[PDB]
Amino acid sequence: FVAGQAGPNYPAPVEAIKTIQKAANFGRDKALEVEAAGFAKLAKTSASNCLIGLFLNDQELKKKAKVYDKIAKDVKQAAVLGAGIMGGGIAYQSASKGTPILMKDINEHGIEQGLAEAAKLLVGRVDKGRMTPAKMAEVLNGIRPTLSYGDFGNVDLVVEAVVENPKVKQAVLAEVENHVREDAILASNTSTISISLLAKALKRPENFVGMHFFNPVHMMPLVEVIRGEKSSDLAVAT
Amino acid sequence: MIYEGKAITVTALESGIVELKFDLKGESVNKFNRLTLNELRQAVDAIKADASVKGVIVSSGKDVFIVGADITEFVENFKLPDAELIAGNLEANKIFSDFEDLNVPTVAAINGIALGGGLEMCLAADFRVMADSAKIGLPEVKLGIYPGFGGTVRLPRLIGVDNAVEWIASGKENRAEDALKVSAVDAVVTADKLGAAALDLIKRAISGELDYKAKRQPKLEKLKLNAIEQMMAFETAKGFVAGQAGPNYPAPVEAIKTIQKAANFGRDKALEVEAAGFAKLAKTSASNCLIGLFLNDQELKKKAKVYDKIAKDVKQAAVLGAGIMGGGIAYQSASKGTPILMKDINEHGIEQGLAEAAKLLVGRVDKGRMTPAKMAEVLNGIRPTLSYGDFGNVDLVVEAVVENPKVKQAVLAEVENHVREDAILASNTSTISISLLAKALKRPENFVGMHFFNPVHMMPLVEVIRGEKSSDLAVATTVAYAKKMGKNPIVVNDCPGFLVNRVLFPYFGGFAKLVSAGVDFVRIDKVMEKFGWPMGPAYLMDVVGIDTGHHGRDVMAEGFPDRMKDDRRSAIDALYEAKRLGQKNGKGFYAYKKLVDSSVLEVLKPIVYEQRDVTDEDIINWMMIPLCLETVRCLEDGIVETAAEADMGLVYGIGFPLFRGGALRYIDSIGVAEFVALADQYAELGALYHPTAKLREMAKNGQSFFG
Ligand SMILES: CC(=O)SCCNC(=O)CCNC(=O)[C@H](O)C(C)(C)COP(=O)(O)OP(=O)(O)OC[C@H]1O[C@@H](n2cnc3c(N)ncnc32)[C@H](O)[C@@H]1OP(=O)(O)O
Ligand SMILES: NC(=O)c1ccc[n+]([C@@H]2O[C@H](COP(=O)([O-])OP(=O)(O)OC[C@H]3O[C@@H](n4cnc5c(N)ncnc54)[C@H](O)[C@@H]3O)[C@@H](O)[C@H]2O)c1
Ligand SMILES: NC(=O)c1ccc[n+]([C@@H]2O[C@H](COP(=O)([O-])OP(=O)(O)OC[C@H]3O[C@@H](n4cnc5c(N)ncnc54)[C@H](O)[C@@H]3O)[C@@H](O)[C@H]2O)c1
Ligand SMILES: [Zn+2]
Repeated sequence: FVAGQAGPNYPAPVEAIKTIQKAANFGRDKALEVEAAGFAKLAKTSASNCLIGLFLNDQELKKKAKVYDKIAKDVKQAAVLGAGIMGGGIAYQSASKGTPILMKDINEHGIEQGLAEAAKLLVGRVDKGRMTPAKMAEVLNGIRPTLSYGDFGNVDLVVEAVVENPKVKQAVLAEVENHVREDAILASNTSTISISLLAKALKRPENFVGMHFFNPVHMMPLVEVIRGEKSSDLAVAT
Repeated sequence: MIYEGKAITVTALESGIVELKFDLKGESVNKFNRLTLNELRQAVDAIKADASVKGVIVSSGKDVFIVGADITEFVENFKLPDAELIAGNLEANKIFSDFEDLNVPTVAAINGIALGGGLEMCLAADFRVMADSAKIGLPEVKLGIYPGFGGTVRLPRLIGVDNAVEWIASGKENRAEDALKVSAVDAVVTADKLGAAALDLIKRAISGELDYKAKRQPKLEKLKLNAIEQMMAFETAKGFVAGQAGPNYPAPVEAIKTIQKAANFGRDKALEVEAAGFAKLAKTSASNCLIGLFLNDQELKKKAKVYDKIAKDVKQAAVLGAGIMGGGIAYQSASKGTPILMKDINEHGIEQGLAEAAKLLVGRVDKGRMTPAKMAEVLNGIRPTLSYGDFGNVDLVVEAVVENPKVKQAVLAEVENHVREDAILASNTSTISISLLAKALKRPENFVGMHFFNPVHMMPLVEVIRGEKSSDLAVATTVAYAKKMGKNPIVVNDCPGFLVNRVLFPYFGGFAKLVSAGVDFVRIDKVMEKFGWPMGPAYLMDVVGIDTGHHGRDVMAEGFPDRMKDDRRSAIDALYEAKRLGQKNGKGFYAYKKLVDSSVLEVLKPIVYEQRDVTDEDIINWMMIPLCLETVRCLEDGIVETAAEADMGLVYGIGFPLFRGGALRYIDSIGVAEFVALADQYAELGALYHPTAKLREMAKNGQSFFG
């Protein structure tokens, strides 16, 4: 079982079993020997000191994280532009993690797509006992559809997920900037367009940064925070 | 063809099999009227006489199999003398019984709905194949009667005693799935392969494969249950049903006694026990009273189609203010497939709405009654907001702001500048005049009233208050939208208290005078509950909350001084001033969950003027007389168009006892004339008990409301 799921590249799991399989008729002491026997071997393997390397990296990431939170302004009200594929995802994630978010779009059909995926996921969870119907309520209620900018009055950060079009994004971002606080951060989930380029269309580029998510937004652990040429340390920390 | 009627055609098929199809020419359904029966009689005689027939199939050429007969004919039949009615049903049953005795395998091809007689017809045949979408049930008890065409005879011998009682006492429609699980139907198929399944089964029955003679036998002999098991199964059925149906509804229980008696008889004798009670019930005051409710419904639907002619459907609704009423209207709208915006001023408000929306939806799925996915559609339908950016395409806006003339007049006036000029604006107000709030708008033609009752997800009524400037369209759209929210709307011209509330206060006044006359209120409602009301007058005062009843009073006073204004302090003032707000405050007439505490006797002491003794019947009159009279006034003044409307306005909103038909039909029951007289005996109580001039008149011309 283990081997068929862990993979040939990870010895630890399987070796743990062999260690137990071996000292299956021994007392404490003898059993301990079989333990250190393999423990010593593993500690030297290329897999071990490599994974241990991942953790050592994590430590740096968290070390460099505390420095960010020093000036990072927490987000109590987020907003995403454009539902559907990326929209429903960012919206889902945001709400699923206790952060209300507006799902703005142009046509009702768009928002329908977003609200659709939001369901499937939340549904599938509770459908698997992994989630509580009540919790699912908190999530769905967190997501708030819209086609206007009336409620953007107190949005702290806006993640633009419009179509991959320099012309279009430059207009959207420029428009939204006139419906939020002047200290509100604006993000761009763009993947092929230069953030530093999209930032010249705005009036307050200091607050414009890039927030790149990977499809599907609810499966990929990375989120590239693209720091534009004018992106302030705070605009990024947030 | 073997036979060709106007409702039944016996066409011959292969292998000597024959198909008897119900296709009533000219109508849209199938029902057992005089013709239908008389023809089936002939149809059978044709088959029975045709020595070539080897198999019979019973089909339907309509969307439904066979539904119930026109409620009209019912009224007629139950008017006939007992000996005639029974003699009429005996002949009708023989038609079926004969078809049941055919020396040929018979199969009922249930394609669609089969209610009452429609189902009773199938129960006659040997086997039965039903479509997966079809439904079958015995909705007799809803008319104050029970299966009359051998229903209470065959069903118990087919699906079992416990199930037969569970099916009849409830009159619920049963789906295909559960229909086969209890063996009411032998096989289930799809609409397209139904005809095939039937034809196939028959052949097997004819071939001797299936012992059709042995399958029929069961419903020709006594029940299978033991002697102990009968008593066990029956005495419990009686105890259960009665403990839930109530003493006022005989049908349910009588259905059981009918089965309990013919528990050792064959078909014929069992049929007798059936008609025996059926004849009695048809004559009870409950029957022709419930049947009256249905007759009223018919009018409501006839006046409904006229509304839909010009009513603009609502694809995008909007409610102002979340919380209690907000979360409800929002819940309902979305729960019935109609998106709605939940606008408010502060995030906390919307937090309230979204909260209740959960509890409900949650509780539903939490008991398998709802699908998590379904709950998703609902929640996503509700869309919170604090601005008017998305109101650009809202068709109807229901304002549920605070009960404040000043406030509503500002809100409504504001919203009107954020919606289409052909968008209807409603007001869930309860104490403020719609015609008054309409003067604040710029397009009052589109402003109407849409009154919901708390809780918005439990009350079936929705008063559509037509302001003085409300256009027929502005109203038609409202009604349609109310009907689509699974509610039963009733148009009521603007007036203090509208219909329901306006009629409920006099009822409360009669309650005030009783208590102020040294009458134990605990004894009062214990009588009104015995009468038919869900909750007694006292207990109700707690439910609504004295704090509310006090306000509601002052409003009606200014509305109708000539009779709704009292100079003495009622038991209300006592409880109100004593700060006993009711069930919501834990203390009111009762203590809260429903308990009696002597600490109240003291508070009401100052109100008890005379220690006037009174009988149980008088009590009922001190209450019902005012209510009925006021119900009439609302009709006379034109507050409500028809009698059926003003009567249903209670059955739905006030919870008027069903077996009594309604406030108005209660008069027609006692006697318009005898009512006036009875009302005069209490004339000394107040202008509230003074019959109207128009009443005394029709009371003399032998006229009657529904008569
Ligand atoms: C004072 C103020 O300011 S106002 C505050 C108002 N609050 C209140 O009045 C208190 C709340 N009241 C209640 O909760 C009451 O119990 C109410 C309102 C729910 C009572 O309503 P009901 O009488 O249940 O309405 P109901 O659904 O029975 O209507 C009759 C329907 O039931 C059907 N029916 C009758 N008997 C049966 C039966 N045995 N089985 C199934 N259906 C039946 C009828 O055929 C009819 O259907 P139809 O209209 O299609 O023909
Ligand atoms: N290939 C992928 O799936 C993928 C992977 C990574 C990143 N991305 C990024 O996702 C973004 C594209 O998102 P998508 O997958 O939903 O594209 P899409 O074409 O599937 O959907 C576009 C959505 O944006 C809405 N929209 C368009 N113009 C708008 C406007 N002015 N205001 C508001 N809403 C508007 C549309 O109505 C629609 O709902 C791009 O930035 C792209 O780089 C996509
Ligand atoms: N007693 C009852 O429970 C009852 C019974 C029947 C009908 N009603 C009717 O219901 C209405 C009252 O509703 P309620 O019970 O929710 O009152 P409530 O006091 O419980 O709640 C008021 C809600 O309205 C919101 N609100 C206030 N001003 C607003 C504005 N300008 N715009 C948007 N939202 C605003 C508040 O934020 C809050 O969410 C009245 O018209 C009343 O006649 C009440
Ligand atoms: Zn007072």
